[PDB]
Amino acid sequence: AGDAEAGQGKVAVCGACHGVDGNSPAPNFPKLAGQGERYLLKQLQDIKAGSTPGAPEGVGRKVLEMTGMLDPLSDQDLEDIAAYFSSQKGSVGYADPALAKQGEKLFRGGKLDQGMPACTGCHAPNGVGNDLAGFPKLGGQHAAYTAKQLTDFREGNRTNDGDTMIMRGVAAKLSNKDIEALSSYIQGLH
Ligand code: HEM
Ligand code: HEM
Repeated sequence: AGDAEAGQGKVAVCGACHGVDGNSPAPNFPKLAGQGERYLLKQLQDIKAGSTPGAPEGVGRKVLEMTGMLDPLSDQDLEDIAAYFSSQKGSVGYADPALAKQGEKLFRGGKLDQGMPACTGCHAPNGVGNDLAGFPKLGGQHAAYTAKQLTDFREGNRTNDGDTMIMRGVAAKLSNKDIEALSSYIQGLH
């Protein structure tokens, strides 16, 4: 576990994009407030591993807006940082009724005919995720960010989901409209 108190002093450079409490400004910048600590810590290592200046291809998660930013932080530092954001309360967004209806259907039922499972098993009914298992909280996240992740998983641009490649196999059955409907519904999910 991490020391949130210590962690809040190690986040200066983060605030411009993620906000001081992790409740991001720009839609393309993922909110980190109230996200699970295990998931956060995991993304911090994947990001540090993949976004390091001379990083090898396909290792970790490459985030170019964060190149070499986590390199001087130790793993304990990352723990305090994850404990810091994780303890922040998340803001909720708005789900457009126009899209929410198809998003909810896809979220709760998946696409049985495609053999695509619903999202509720791993991300919980209200999108709060499963911290102990490391399944990310999804509710209230910026739609543009969620849409991008879903697209990335599908195009194989994000690969830090393991050997089971849980999200790449799920996302592979999603259409652009699906993703748009899902990302919008999840943004108002709370
Ligand atoms: C500062 C040291 C810092 C931290 C901490 C941080 C964390 C972080 C995480 C945990 C993610 C993943 C979130 C998730 O998976 O839900 C992530 C992703 C992005 N970040 Fe970040 N981030 C820090 C700093 C910054 C700064 C200063 C910027 C903006 C210039 C930035 C931006 C982004 C972007 C963009 C992503 C998402 C990338 C994508 O998948 O499209 N980060 N951050
Ligand atoms: C259902 C169609 C579905 C959605 C929607 C969904 C989305 C989703 C997103 C957008 C992420 C990234 C979150 C972030 O960057 O903050 C993501 C990541 C993971 N998911 Fe998922 N997910 C859906 C379904 C499922 C199912 C059925 C499972 C469990 C079998 C699951 C699990 C996970 C895991 C694990 C991750 C984390 C990947 C990592 O980098 O560690 N999802 N999901």
